Amino acid sequence: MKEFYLTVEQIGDSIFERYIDSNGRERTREVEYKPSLFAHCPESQATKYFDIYGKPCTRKLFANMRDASQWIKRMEDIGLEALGMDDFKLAYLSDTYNYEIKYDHTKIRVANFDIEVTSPDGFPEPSQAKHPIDAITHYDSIDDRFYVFDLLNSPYGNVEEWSIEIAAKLQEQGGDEVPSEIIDKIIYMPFDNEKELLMEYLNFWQQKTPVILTGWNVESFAIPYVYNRIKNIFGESTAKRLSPHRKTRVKVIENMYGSREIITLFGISVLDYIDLYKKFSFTNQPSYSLDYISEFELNVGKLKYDGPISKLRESNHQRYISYNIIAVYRVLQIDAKRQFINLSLDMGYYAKIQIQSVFSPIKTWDAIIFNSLKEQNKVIPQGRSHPVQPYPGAFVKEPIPNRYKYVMSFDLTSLYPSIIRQVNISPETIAGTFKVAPLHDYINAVAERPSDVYSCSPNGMMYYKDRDGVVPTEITKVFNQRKEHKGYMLAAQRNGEIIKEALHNPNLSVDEPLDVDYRFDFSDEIKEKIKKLSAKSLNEMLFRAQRTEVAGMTAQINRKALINGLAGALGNVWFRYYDLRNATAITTFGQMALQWIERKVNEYLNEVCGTEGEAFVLYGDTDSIYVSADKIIDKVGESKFRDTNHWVDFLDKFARERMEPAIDRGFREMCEYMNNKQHLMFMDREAIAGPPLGSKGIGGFWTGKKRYALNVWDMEGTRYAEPKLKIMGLETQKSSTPKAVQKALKECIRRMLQEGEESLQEYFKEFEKEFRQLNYISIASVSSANNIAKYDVGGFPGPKCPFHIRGILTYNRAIKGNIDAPQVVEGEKVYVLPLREGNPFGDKCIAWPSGTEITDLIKDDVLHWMDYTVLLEKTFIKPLEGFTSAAKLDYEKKASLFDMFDF
DNA sequence: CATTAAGCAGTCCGCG
DNA sequence: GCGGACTGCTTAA
Ligand SMILES: Nc1ncnc2c1ncn2[C@H]1C[C@H](O)[C@@H](COP(=O)(O)OP(=O)(O)OP(=O)(O)O)O1
Ligand SMILES: [Ca+2]
Ligand SMILES: [Ca+2]
Ligand SMILES: [Ca+2]
Ligand SMILES: [Ca+2]
Ligand SMILES: [Ca+2]
Repeated sequence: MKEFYLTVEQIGDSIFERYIDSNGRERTREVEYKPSLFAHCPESQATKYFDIYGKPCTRKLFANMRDASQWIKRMEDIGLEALGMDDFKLAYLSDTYNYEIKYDHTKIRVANFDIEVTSPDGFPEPSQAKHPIDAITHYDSIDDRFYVFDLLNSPYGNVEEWSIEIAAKLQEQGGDEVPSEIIDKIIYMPFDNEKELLMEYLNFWQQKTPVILTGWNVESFAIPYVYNRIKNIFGESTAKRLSPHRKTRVKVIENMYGSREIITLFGISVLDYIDLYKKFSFTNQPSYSLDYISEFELNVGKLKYDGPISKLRESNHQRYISYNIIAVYRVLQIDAKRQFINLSLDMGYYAKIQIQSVFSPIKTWDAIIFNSLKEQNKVIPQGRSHPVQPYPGAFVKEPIPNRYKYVMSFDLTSLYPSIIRQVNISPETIAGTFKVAPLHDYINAVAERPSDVYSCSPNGMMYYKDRDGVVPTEITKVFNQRKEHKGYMLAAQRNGEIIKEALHNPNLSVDEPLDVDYRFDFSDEIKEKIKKLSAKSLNEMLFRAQRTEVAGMTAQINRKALINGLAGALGNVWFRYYDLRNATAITTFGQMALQWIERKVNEYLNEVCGTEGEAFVLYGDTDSIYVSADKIIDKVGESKFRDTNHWVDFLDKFARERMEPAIDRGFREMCEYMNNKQHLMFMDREAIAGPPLGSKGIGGFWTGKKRYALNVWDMEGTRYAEPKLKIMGLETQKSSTPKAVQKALKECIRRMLQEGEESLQEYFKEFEKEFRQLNYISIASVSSANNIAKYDVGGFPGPKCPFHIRGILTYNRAIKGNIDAPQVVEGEKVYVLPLREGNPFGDKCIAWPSGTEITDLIKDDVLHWMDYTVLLEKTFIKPLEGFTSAAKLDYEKKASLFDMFDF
């Protein structure tokens, strides 16, 4: 097999590399790497090395990495560019692996771990590590085993061995319900003292050294706790055995009233699953406890136990260990679904970077571009200092706030990457400039054609049409990958709906799910077999379809994120290829494209409808247009349609057969106008929206820019079994909105869009009547808590103190002196509740860590003093008032002359 | 070592 | 009791 790296580090003049050899064996080597850098040289000097602008360079081979670094400094002092890859480990990987890396994940040791630490005096701080580590569960991906290290004797209590037999039993039978499928994979190791536990764990670690180290919150808790605990007991050099190169770096962060740290373990790639989830999941959660996320991702219930965690080991050691194990497993379950470790490996090896560098789009792209240029013997430019400078982005149309009955939307494929490719935007493809006209002059096709020779953006930039650019070349590769995966995702989505339709008529039989690949649209023969399946088999197939969709989503959305990341990197001062000419060439072109096509669509629809000057495009944001289809439906007459699906089919056909060709013609004209390299402005129909035929539903509404709701029947070619609400920007979509309020507002919208005003009024009446009965957590608002210290004046709110920070301060005073109340952590999220006048907390609100029950001591007082009136008005009524006024509806029956009668 | 546009909640201040 | 300037937070893209 071809060799591939596992980890790489620079330590002084040495590169330390862990890798898999040609026999599939894990190896380590230390290399005194001899890096090269480059300097511009005279034309008369024959060379094979050229910078990206074709200027000749001479190669400077250094005896060591420090010499190369020192030379960079001297060149800066002289005032001359020092070219080439200055991150030497990237150059080393590029030199060592001068081919496309084919890696074998089965050879890569992925470790998932979590530790338990009993602490009778508040949160056990990793930087202090003053309490015994009393449990470790460490899952090894190569062994496929959960290694459980259990401390039986501690200053905080002596306990009996954990029982695997009780652990397997149902919770309803006194057990812990450790999943049956991992019972046989547990290797249990009890210890009589902590020193022996930790010594054995370190020995184990040497035998099975993680390459990828993950788990929930490992970077901020488990890793620094284990490191510091071992340091305190055995000394720092023993602790450094956690690094296969025995080198660590301690990063101390000061927070005025916190002081925590992160430990870099050289030779290990730490990918904290919380960080992976935050980067790759495209959610924004009100809480990041493993309980909350596991519930969200897997629909599994919270791991329940009685009493505080500080007392769980002593009272119920059995459950304590079981919950440690299950916690480790739940991360594995989330990854089985989301596949973020797979993604990280794919991306890391594609770029030839340290795997943990997938968190940095700048590092990732720098490496991809360096490798691409190196293949052509080209030399990359030196990174330079740039002052931060704001620049213009996308265009967003101001919508007329209103209900909108029939809507069809259209969207440009992968806009910013497509602009890059169409225009040919790259650092080395810049051909010059032209004199800009006002943007509206381009939009309206009245400005002089910018160039008949070069490819242009309305920001004034010109690019070569007959040269390949490294940015377009490499962005195209990732786009094409993205496209493949999105295809699989959409196919799985369509397949899911086929199964959902068949679930309306399940067969009474004993059968099995069909062996199919959900990444491809089901054949007619598969569809025939599906219509004969049992509910059990259909539901299993739907689970598999949805899981395929999720896998596809992870793969496509994050490749989309990477390529969009390149467009944005051009506007980040730390990017080697920072250039606002290129960054704004993209965004300005996008503004033109959107407004150009708005014009073209208005012109076209007026033409086919026999009218003039009517506004069909009601809204647009960045690369999308929303077209009012009322006149289209009216042109034929609503009476002509047999059911909802009939008009949906009609509009689908209309968009594909009539509008899309007109849109394509419009964009081809724009491409000729800008004299672009390749036409890539592909705008396809996205949503078809409207009320159910015959209903009093309003179909859709806009309240303003980035704020709308649509009742959707078909999305990007997926014909839904049941209409789906597309709500953007409204409070239902915000993690700050109380959970039950999101729910109630969504039903309010559903009723508006599908059923009408009277249905809405009936629901509002009910929710207002029952509001006071909802669980307090379900009606609490949520906020991130930043700069708490800034507004903290002796436990009281300083000037301009934000509402949620005021709540936190109220909480801190309420829990003062109590050494077992959960402290609010800077930067993390809190639940927030308003408090009635004259409450014992002495302020208008309280806040506490999100995803948690408020501590028992003050829970009673919170519940008693909760301001339900304020809460309802602010979180529910006020947003709903916004939706209904825009939609020209009332959520409450208004008074009228009819009130004089008895109905 | 490392994208912009834009809406809403809230504080402060002004307001016989 | 609101509106304008301003900060903070969180979306859409
Ligand atoms: N998360 C983001 N970060 C940076 N730029 C973004 C982001 N989302 C969107 N943009 C910019 C770049 C996109 O090309 C443009 C249009 O957004 P959008 O339509 O969501 O995706 P897209 O056009 O890139 O892909 P798709 O093919 O899925 O439509 O807005
Ligand atoms: Ca725990
Ligand atoms: Ca798009
Ligand atoms: Ca059937
Ligand atoms: Ca879009
Ligand atoms: Ca599309």
